[PDB]
Amino acid sequence: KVMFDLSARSVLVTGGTKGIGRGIATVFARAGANVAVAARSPRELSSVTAELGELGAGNVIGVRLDVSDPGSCADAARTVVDAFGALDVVCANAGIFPEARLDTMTPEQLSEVLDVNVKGTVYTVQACLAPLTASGRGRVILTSSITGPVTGYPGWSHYGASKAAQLGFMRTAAIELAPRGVTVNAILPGNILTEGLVDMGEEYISGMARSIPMGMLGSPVDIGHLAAFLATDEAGYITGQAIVVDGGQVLPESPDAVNP
Amino acid sequence: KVMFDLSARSVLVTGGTKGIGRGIATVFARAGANVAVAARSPRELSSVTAELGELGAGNVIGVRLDVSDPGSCADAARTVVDAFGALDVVCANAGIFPEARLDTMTPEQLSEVLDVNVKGTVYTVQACLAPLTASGRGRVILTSSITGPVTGYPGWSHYGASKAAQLGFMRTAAIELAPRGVTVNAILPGNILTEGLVDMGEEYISGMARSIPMGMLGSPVDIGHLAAFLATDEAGYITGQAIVVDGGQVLPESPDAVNP
Amino acid sequence: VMFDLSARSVLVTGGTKGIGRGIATVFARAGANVAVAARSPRELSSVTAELGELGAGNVIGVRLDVSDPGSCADAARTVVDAFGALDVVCANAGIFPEARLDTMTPEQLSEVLDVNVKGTVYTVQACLAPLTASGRGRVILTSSITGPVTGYPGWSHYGASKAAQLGFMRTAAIELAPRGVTVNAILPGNILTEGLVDMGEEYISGMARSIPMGMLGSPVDIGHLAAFLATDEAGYITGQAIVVDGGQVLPESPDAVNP
Amino acid sequence: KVMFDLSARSVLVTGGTKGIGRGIATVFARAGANVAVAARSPRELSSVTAELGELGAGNVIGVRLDVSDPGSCADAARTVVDAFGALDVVCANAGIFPEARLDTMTPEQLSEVLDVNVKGTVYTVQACLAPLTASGRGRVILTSSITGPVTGYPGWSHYGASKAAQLGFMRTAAIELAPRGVTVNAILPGNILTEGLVDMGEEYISGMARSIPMGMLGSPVDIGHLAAFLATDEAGYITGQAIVVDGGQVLPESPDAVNP
Ligand SMILES: [K+]
Ligand SMILES: [K+]
Ligand SMILES: [K+]
Ligand SMILES: [K+]
Repeated sequence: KVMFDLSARSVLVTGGTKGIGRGIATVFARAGANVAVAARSPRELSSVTAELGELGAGNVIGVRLDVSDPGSCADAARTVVDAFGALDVVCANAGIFPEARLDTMTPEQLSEVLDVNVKGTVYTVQACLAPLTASGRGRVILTSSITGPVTGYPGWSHYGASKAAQLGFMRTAAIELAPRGVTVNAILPGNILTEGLVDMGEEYISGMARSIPMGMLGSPVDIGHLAAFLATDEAGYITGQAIVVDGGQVLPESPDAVNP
Repeated sequence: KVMFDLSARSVLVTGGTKGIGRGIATVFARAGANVAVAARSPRELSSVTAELGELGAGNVIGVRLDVSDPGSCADAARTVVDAFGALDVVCANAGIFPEARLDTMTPEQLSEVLDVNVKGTVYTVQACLAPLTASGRGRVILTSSITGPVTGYPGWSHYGASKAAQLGFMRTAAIELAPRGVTVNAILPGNILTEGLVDMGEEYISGMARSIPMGMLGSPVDIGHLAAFLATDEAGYITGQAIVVDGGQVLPESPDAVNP
Repeated sequence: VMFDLSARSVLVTGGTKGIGRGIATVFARAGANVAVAARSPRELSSVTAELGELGAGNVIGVRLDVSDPGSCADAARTVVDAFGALDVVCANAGIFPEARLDTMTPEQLSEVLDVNVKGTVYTVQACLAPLTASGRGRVILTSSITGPVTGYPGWSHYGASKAAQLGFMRTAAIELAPRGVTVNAILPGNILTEGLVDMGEEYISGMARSIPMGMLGSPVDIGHLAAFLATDEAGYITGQAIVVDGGQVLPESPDAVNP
Repeated sequence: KVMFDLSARSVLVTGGTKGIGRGIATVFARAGANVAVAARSPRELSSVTAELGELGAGNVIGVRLDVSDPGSCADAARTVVDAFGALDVVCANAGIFPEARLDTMTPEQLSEVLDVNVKGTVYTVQACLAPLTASGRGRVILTSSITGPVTGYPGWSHYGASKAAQLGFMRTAAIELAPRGVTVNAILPGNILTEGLVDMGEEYISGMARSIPMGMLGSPVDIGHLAAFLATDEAGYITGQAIVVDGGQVLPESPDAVNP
């Protein structure tokens, strides 16, 4: 066999046109998988989706999806199974991170973050239960964060709640889905260089990198490669994990402990 | 002079008329604190609140509160500060735990659990920010659970998400509130004997106890005594903790590891 | 009386200085009988006199080398002979010398494991009989954020030892539960000790700037949590690792420390 | 451009002749790496070399090694560098797990477990520092366990201490080694089907399997495939992780929570 073969997989990546989701979609496309790249409006980035279509032997398409809308989740799952004939890997990756301190955070700001990041995760997994189950080797991969499960950051207590909520959901979902052969795992990115963050300059970037033992920010494909590994047949006994990808950022006790 | 003195405290306990919340209110009442016992409908259990009033030197009262309603939270905090002249301890305890497997869980079932358990926790803390800050020794204590942060239980993936969400919220909120002198901590109860559980008979209770190294189910005052400790001046350096109270239930590797 | 400790008999290892002395002090104030253990007879008579007047319990000093199992047995016997009981043990003794991974000698690694890990195991083992006889026995381990939570270049052996204590706890809590003994751990962050005061206020303020609470902790912060865990009221709490750090381990980066 | 290419790696696997260590060595051999398998006894060394030499394009050697002995560790690293011209992956996998209840455990029983399981790990990594650093892409992978970091098991408090100690070591070692390009990670196997468990018979194995959501015990290659992933260039931003491979064993709250 080829080790870590993903060429027979059919993958859904929510929030797949940008940032971390795009890194995840890129890796699956290079591995030869069918990949559905979902977005609120896929046509805004259709050249990205077409480019992914050139990277491997699988079929790559865009799908429209509002993750917070349970009907939209159900339509997208249906579309993907009609498209590929299967859906055996789900990367529930979509999420938002607007800023609000506790003394000003409105009920609407709190609800928006919980609707997208928590309900959107639950609805995405629920919509895909039947094809995940039918596959015999189903894989659920959640994009969480260090913020919430591990760290705090003033202005992001709702974001942190939402990212920790994904893990609480996972610890039960993994049990519900295990007898059907489905694993359920989470990836917790640290500081990842995205398209947004690049247009801020080498002084702001390397400033952030100074707190990271590895000495640089991560990339979207760092997240993508772990997701790819988790989706393989070879990872079928790994479930309920929360794996941090952060260049060692959360380890140092204090600024003086960052560098030997 | 007196170690762990709480006789000068003014405490709000949400969901305080029943179960764990009643255990927390009871301990604070015995310790001589002012205690506001909050409930969806306090009059249903006014005899409980009256009895608490006899346990110590503090003023004990009922307060109506729908934690999922941000206006209700604001009204209750105003009522409590008017009543006591202060509000320096908040036990954000209210929570529900209806059952729903992932294959049947409706958007409405998911939303209700997140609204009460997560939003209710956030709104309660937010409503109390001004008096917590004014005290200089503010205390926030969250009632979470082992289910979600530690364990899973088929039928409670939404409950687990909500209980883990409380911790993600805490890890940022503790940072936001620390310079104002406020600590933010959580208690994670295991299997606690409440009224409901009592009715189900000694043989069903003894059956659950067999998985617990300590050999019995906990009581609501086990939770209350930890909350009381966390509220003391003596606990002013403890923040952001998630402390499990479970008689060692989460420790054994398997059934044969439960007893030596 | 809520949280009554006046009927307790407590052994505190490394009890004559810093965190250990903070633990001993709180138990003494609470009215418990307290035995402080150390290697130095001079530090013993001095701390014993200090603690002796704080409450209604008796205070003794005990010579102890925690890395020696025979010395541990002697200490438990000495404590039981003096108090008639031994129902709380604070396994607190530990060392923290620096050694980078590329220079760390077998002697440096072995010493840290012998004192911090083996010393913890031998202390608990020596106390098993009186802990069991009490019906309400309490074991409290002094661990650290370093190892279980954080890393710090120079302290990989120390971190290994502090994490080892928790691995030990998670099983010991189960073996001892049916005897009525709880087994818990406290993980101090940055606590103000004598060696830190000597660094001066600029150095201390610099450390405090990474801590949300805005200051370093106190030995009695550890003492008060140990006292709570020893009460009858904490009888359903076992196998916990509780961090006491003013939120130091929470911020994501320097910019996240202050709102 | 092969994703997850390991064909240029030179790998030392301590305790590599049996059980989990052999599963690790086998996966790396299949992926085309040079593999040195180490054991305390010289007995199995020639045979494992002929057997694994067959599996891929790399070379396989057997190394006699007492991990508790610093000089033996230094000799092993030298042997590997002489044979392969490099040493860029070390799997510090050797460990022992004899039983000893707290009330009978001798100084000798405690010391032996700490010497092999903890000191053996430190000395292995230390002996490999120079070639790990020279490679530019060094990888350290520790075999820990759920027992210690997560669970308790009467009779294994020394074992659990040793397995947790590896992780305390890791959280600092990962910081010290990061600027040299070396990642340091740990795998925590749950219940893996080994020879000894097979010899107990199917009823015993089935009994164990009923506590596992996945419905079966794992295999040594489950550990080996994760080790292989961690060793890739693609996992270069992952450090300080403790990843559990257990089929969901540590998730259920109680026996009734294992199956939905
Ligand atoms: K293609
Ligand atoms: K009263
Ligand atoms: K006295
Ligand atoms: K070969």
